[PDB]
Amino acid sequence: MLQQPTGGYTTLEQFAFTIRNDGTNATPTQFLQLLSYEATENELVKKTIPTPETHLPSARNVPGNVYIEDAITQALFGISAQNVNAHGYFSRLSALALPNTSARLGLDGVIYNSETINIPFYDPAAVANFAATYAKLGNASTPRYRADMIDIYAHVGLELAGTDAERAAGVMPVKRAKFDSWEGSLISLSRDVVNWKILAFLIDLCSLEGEALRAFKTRNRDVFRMMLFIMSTAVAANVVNRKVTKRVDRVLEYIGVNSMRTAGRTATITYDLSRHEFAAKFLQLTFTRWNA
Amino acid sequence: KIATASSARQADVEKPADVTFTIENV
Amino acid sequence: LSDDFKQISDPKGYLTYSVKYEDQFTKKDKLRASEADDRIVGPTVNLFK
Amino acid sequence: VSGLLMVLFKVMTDNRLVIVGETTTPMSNTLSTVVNNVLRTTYHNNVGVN
Amino acid sequence: VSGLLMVLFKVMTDNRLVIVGETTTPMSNTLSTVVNNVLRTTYHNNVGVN
Amino acid sequence: QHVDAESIMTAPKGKLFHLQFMDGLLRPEPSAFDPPASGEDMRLIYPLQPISVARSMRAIVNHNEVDRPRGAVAPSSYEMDTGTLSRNGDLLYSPVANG
Amino acid sequence: ISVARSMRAIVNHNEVDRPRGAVAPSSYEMDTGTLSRNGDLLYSPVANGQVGIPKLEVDHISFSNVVSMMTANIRTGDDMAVERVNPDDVRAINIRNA
Repeated sequence: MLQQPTGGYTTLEQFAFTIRNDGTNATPTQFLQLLSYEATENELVKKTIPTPETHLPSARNVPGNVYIEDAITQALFGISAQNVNAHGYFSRLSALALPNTSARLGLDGVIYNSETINIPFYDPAAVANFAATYAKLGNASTPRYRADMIDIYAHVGLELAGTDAERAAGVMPVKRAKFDSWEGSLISLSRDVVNWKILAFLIDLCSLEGEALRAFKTRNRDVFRMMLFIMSTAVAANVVNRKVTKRVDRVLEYIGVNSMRTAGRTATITYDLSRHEFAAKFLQLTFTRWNA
Repeated sequence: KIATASSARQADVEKPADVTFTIENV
Repeated sequence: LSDDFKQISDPKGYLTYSVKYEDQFTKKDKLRASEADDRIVGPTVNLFK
Repeated sequence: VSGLLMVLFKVMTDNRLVIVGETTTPMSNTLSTVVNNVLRTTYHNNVGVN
Repeated sequence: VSGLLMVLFKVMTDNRLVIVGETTTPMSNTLSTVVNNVLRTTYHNNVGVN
Repeated sequence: QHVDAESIMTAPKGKLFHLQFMDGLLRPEPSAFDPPASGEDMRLIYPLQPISVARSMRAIVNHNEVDRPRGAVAPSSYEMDTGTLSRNGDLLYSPVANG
Repeated sequence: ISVARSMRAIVNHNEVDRPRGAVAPSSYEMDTGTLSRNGDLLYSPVANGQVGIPKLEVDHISFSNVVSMMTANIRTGDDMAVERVNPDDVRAINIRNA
C-alpha cells in the first residue's frame, strides 16, 4: 500500500503528467501557453451545475480484474472508445466505496478483489472517497441521471480558455482556439493524455481537504485544463488548419460549445452519444469537486 | 566458354489495393 | 506383478481450455517465427488465435 | 450433483502414472530468447497449451 | 524536351494513394542483427531494393 | 436456442433450464452510412449471479492497434506460475516477493 | 557521362582491396530520414543538433523514404444513401425570401 503524501499522489514523480509537443516531452502547462483565442459575438454563461445523484450503482461482484483507469481515460480521450457505459466496472468501483472492502486499486489502475500483496495500491480510505463519487459514472446512461450534455461545456470553456477576470465574472465570449501545430497534433495529444494516470489526480481531488487540496487545485490546474482541451476538441463543431506564413495553425471553433457531433473525423477523437453521456457525467462530478 | 554480360532492373509489383472483408480491430 | 497403475505418456488434465472465436477478426501482418519456436509455442498460438 | 460425485469418483480412482513421451532438445540458438528462458533443456513434443 | 514535359505532366497528375500490402513480422531471432536493426517490426513482402 | 416468458414461468421446479447469453464485446462498429435504426432492441432475461466463472481470457483482438478493448480479460497469473515442489512433494506457487 | 551512376565495379580487387574507379552508393540513397511537422520528407539530422534538410531541397536521390498509407482499403464500406421526400403541393412552395 502506497502512503498518500500530504500534497497528494500527484506530487510523486511516478505520477507526472506530460505531453509530447511535436514529439518532445513538455508539461501540459507549457503546451497551454501556445494556445491563443479569438472571441466571437456569442457569449458563454455558466449556470450552476445540478448536484449529482446520491445513488451509487449496486456493488455486485464481478469476475476478473477491472481496468478502471484505462476505462475512464479511454472513454474521455481514446480514439473511438467502446462500451463506455457498460455497468460492471463501475459496480466494482462502488465496491471500492464500501467502508471495509476487500477490493484494492492498484497504482496500475486495475481493481483486484484479492488483497494482492504483490502489487502496490492506493490507501483504501482515499479510494473510498474517490469511488464514493466516481462510481456515479455508472449512472451516466440511465435516463433518470443523464447529465446536461450542453450547458456543462460552458464551464469547460471557462476553466480552459477563460481569462482570470472572466473566470471571476462567470461569463466569457465564446472563443476560437488556435496554435502552431504539427501533422496530427490533436490525435497525438489525446494519445499523450489517454496514457495519463488520472486516478492519481481524481483520488487526490477527492481525498485531500483544506490547504493541501486548494494547493492541489493550483498545482494541477494545467492538467485539468488539458483533459478539458481534449474533450473540447472532441466536441468542437469544426477544426481546421490555417496556413500562416510557413507555419500551420490548428484552429478549433469553438471552445466551450458542445456541437454534439458524433461522426468520426480526421482532426480529432470523436464522441458517440454514449461518450457524450459519459463525458458530461464526468464533467458534472469533476467540476462539482473542483468548485468547493 | 565465352565471357558474357547481362542486365536487370527492379520490377514493378504495384497492384490495386486488395479488398479484405476481415477486420484487424474491434 | 499386479497392474496397480496405468502407465501413460503426455497425460490428460482434468481441466482444458475451450475457445470461441469470431472468425471475422484477423490481423493482416503475418507473423513469421522460427520453426522450432513455432513447434513449442504453436499449439498455444493457434488455440488463442 | 451426481456428475460432481462421479468427477470426484473418477479422480479418487485415477491410477495414472506418467512416463516421459517423445521429447526434444532444441538447440537454443534456434529459439527466440523469450522462449529460450521459459524452456528448460528438454520438453515433450506435445507441449500442450499455456 | 517533350519527354521531360510528359514526365512533369505524369507526376503532376499522379493520383496514387498507398494502402498497406501483404506484410510480415519476422520473429527477430530469425534475423541477423544488422538486418534486425534496420527492420522496424513489420515490412512489405515486396521489400524493394536498397 | 430460444425461450418464451411462458416457459420461464412454467417449467418444472426440478428441471435444468439452459439459457444463452451474448458476449457482444467483439461486435465491430456500424458503417458511417448504415441507415439509422428507429427500432429498439429489447431484453428480458438476465442472470442473478456472475456467469462466466469459467472465463480465463476474453476479447483477444486489438482495440485501435495498441489500446485494450474495454471488458477484455488477461489470464490470471496463477495459470502461468510453474512453481516448484514442496519437500514432501506437493505443488507450490512461486514465492511472492521475499523471503 | 554516367551522371546516372550509383554504383560501379561490384567485385573485389585482391579479395580485400578496392578496385580503382569503383563507386560506393551515395549516403543519401540510404538515409530513411523522417517527416517534418508539415509532412515533407527530410534527411536525418547531421551531427547535432541541426534540423534535417528536406529531401526535395537538395539534388541527391534517396531510395529509403517514409510513405504514409491507409491500413486497408477505404472504399470497402457501403455507399451513402438518402431519403429524398419531395414537397406535398407545388403551389404551396415558397420560392420567395430570395
